[PDB]
This record gives sequence, C-alpha cells and structure tokens, in this order.
Amino acid sequence: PEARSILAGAAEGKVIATTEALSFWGGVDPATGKVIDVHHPLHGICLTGGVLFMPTSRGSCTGSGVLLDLILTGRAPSALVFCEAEDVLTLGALVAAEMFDKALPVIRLDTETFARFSRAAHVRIDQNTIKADGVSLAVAPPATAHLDLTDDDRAMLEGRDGIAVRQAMRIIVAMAAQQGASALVDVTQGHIDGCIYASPANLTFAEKMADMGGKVRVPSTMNAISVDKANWRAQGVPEDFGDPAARLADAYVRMGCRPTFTCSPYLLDSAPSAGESIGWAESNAVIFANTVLGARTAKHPDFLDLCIAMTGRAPLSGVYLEENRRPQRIVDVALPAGIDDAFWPLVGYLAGKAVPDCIPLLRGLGAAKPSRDDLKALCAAFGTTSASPMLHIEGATPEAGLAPLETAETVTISLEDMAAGWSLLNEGPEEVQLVAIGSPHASLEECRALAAVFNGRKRHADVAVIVTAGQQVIDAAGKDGTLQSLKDSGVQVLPDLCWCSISEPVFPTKTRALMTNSGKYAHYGPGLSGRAVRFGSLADCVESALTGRAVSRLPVWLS
Ligand code: FES
Ligand SMILES: [Mg+2]
Repeated sequence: PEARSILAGAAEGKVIATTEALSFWGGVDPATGKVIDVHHPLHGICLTGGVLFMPTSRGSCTGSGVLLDLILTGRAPSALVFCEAEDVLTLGALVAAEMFDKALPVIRLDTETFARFSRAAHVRIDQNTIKADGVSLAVAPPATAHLDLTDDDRAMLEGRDGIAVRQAMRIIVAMAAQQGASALVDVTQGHIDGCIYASPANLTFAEKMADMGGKVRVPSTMNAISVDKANWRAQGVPEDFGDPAARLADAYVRMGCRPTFTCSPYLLDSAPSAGESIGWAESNAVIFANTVLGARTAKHPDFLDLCIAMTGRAPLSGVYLEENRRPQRIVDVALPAGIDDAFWPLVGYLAGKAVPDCIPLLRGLGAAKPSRDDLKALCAAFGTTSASPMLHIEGATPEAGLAPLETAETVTISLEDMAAGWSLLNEGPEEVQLVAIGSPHASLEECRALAAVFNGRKRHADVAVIVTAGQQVIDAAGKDGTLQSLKDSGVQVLPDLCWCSISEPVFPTKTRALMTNSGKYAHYGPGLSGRAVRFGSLADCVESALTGRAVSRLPVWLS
C-alpha cells in the first residue's frame, strides 16, 4: 500500500467514489458543484465537501478553472484522490494554493488501496496521513523537484524577470515535480484555452496574471471564447455575461495572445510542423497536434498554458518524450461496409471509453481512408472520454508505425459497442429545433461538405442551423462562395463561439432538442444546454434541418 501527497492540505468528508474519470468542465456545474455529465455514473450528485475518488480526470483542459471556481466559492470537494497520473485538476488546486490562498489536498494511491478506500464512508487527510474509516495510511510528502534547469530558467524562477514570470515558473516546476520529470523543454508556440468564460475564476485568474505583468514570450493563439467578439452586444447577449466574457478574451489579448478565438488552431497558417515542440491546451487541439500533425505537446491544463507561454518552457514529460508516444494499448476496430462521416467521431468516443488513460493504436481502419476532417472529429470525441493527449490510427496517422510497448494489451471495438454508443448519444426525441455543427470549429472543407449536402435546399423555418468556426475559415468561406451558399439555405455561421461556449440567446431559447454531428458536443451537449441531444451524420443533420425531424434509427453501417 502506497499513498503519495501531490498537493498538501487538510480535509475530511464523506467518500464520493467512481471508477470512471470525470471532466470538471462540462461535467461539473460551478454554480452548484453537481455532476452534469449525463453519461457519468455520478450524474446529479453534489460533490461539495466530499472526498472524491476517481482513477484520474478525463476530457477538458478547462477543468482547472472550474475546480478553481469551486474552491473559491466553497462548492468544491474537500479533497481529490486518484490512482493514476493527473494534471488538470491537480493544476487547478495548485493555482489555488499558489495564487488564491486556498489549499485543496490531492493524493495518489495505488490501485488496490484506491479500490479499498473507495468503499469507505469517510476519509480524513492531513499532511502525513490519509485515513479511511479510521484506517490510517502514511502519505509520502510531495516529490522533490530533480529538474535540470538552464541559467535562464533559474533567472525566471529567482524573479529577475519579474514576479509574474516567477509565478509561472513556480507552477511549471511544481507540475514537473509531480510528474517526475527531470528537465524542461522549449516550446515554439502556445495555444491558450482558459479564455472560455467557464467560471468567474477564469476571468479572475486572467486579470490577476495580467495585472501581475504577465505577457507571452512565444507566439500564442487563443481557443474559442464565450462571446461573438464583434457582435455579442447586438445579438442580445446579457451584459452580465457578455461583459466578463469579453474582458476575459481582452485580458489574454493584452498579454500578447493572438485573437484567433478558435478551437481548431491546427487549421491556421501558424500550425506547427511534424516533430515541433509546442505548448497547447484545448483537448482536441492537443490530440490533433500529436496524432495527425506529429507535433509534440502534453495536454496542458488551462492556466498552465499561459505559464508555459510566458516562459517558453514546459515540463519534459509525457508525449514530449518519444518513448511515451509508443502505442500503449492495441484496439482492433470493426470496419463495417457503408460507413459515413459519423463513424469517425463515434469510434473516437468509444476508443476513449475503451482506453481512457493511455495511448491507443487503432487497427483495421486504414483502408477506409479517413479525411483530415474525419481525423479531426475522431480526435475531438476521443478527448471527451480519455485523458491521453494522443492516439494512433494504423494506415492514417504519421507515427502509427511506432513500435507498441512490448506488453501492450489488445481490446476491440465491436459492432455491438458501436450500436450501444450510438444509442447512448441519441437519447432525445425525433423533432429537433436546432442543428449544431462545428465542435471543434469547422474546417473550410467541412463547410463546403455541408453546403454540398444541402444542395441549395432551404432549412425548415422551425429548425435553426448553426455552424461555429474560426474567423479565418469564415473569411475563406466568404471568398470562395461557401458562406453565401450556406446563408442561402438559412444556415448561420458564427465566429469565436463554439458549442462548448455558446449561450442564450445565440443558442436559440426555443430549442428543446438538437441534433449534432459532433461526438464531443453529443456528449457534453445535454449537461451544457439542458436540451435533449441527438447525434448523427452530416446528412442526418441536413435532413433534420429540412424536415424538422431526425429519424431515430441505427445508421446503415450498424443495421
Ligand atoms: S471550444 Fe470545445 S471543441 Fe470548440
Ligand atoms: Mg474534452
């Protein structure tokens, strides 16, 4: 039995335990502390005050900001107990201790002690021990940093570059220490994700660092934000929400981040190349960068993305190291006849459920020749159910020939798994009032494909059709006529916002049920919006847009 202090602190409370990872953004409501992931075993449970046992986290990089907000409002669990490596929630609690004078203890157990303690009714944590129903286990103190540092690293840490840079380096070194890294690594560019207005604390952190003098040292793009930056006032977004959401975006721009406002930064001209070491947040962008581009970045939590951008340095750990990019589990995926575009997000979603805490190699799919957009949708869905920052697809992705670990296990995704996942993501009626496309932000080709399915037909008056995309794609779609073709059918194309960040009234208030082709939004949509969510192919979406009805049925390749 082994217990390891990750972040110090004292806590006591009832045990809240699960064997399935949870994403605090999208899966936990900062207003209540309740689990809102409708597909998680803990759905509906309030986490406030509990000692939360889960193997690790999954999903969104924004969990750090949601946990920070919960800590600040007193709605957070009293402690976190994992049994695997974890970064997102650990970083949120680390920022709480470093910058907000609040300690949330985080402990990692061995898997067997984890399972035993998860049966307990009550757990007490202090600096030296964890006790489950009185049964006490000694807790090893936080790991001591054994990092190789450059002279400029030490200069930043000593404060010779100011207090903001020192604070960033302090956080980077503490994260490297808990990961057991022995060095840092240069990054050529950053991508900031905490600009989504997921909680008041997201704004508080950004303005705190900006007022501290923080500024990025490497070129750094920005993920989606929670306002249509140029239009939210005219759209009728309430001032109480739009003003802090806009100020959150403004704070990162003031700190030198480029206002790309997109969750598909790999589509920008600034996209990194194969082998390039970058420092990115946003789970789908991280996974796409490693998986499809062959670039290298850990799945950095929100807030850590800014520290890495401020210093140009990240912990040399995880998939920055070649050994850690080798496939850790093999997945044979059934390839039925007659697949369409919906196959790829479904497979990514199921691949994450099958392999939630290590890097999988997906076999059996190379002959199907997935598009860049197919890989994009797959990676985004994989992020929702997994913690890993990358995956491999035999015959499709550039590093898929890396030798798997000699002890890799092999699992399957069967047709039966696919039918079950399809029905899980389709718990809603047939009548829909909204079609939601573009999580992550739509490519230009995805917009062209959508116009091709529409074939000049016009949406039903009672069905809104909304595509979220980055500004540069919308500009390009305006040039080549795709934007007008979509407008001709009644489709709205929105910049900056994504389905992760959209809000009423831009999200139409009349909506009761929506259909999406995003595996990611199919998962998060129910809890985020309170609406019933349907999941289908691009053409399933267009058919619903023209008729107002999404037929409830398994796809052709599953019947
Ligand atoms: S911001 Fe979440 S995928 Fe777009
Ligand atoms: Mg996710």
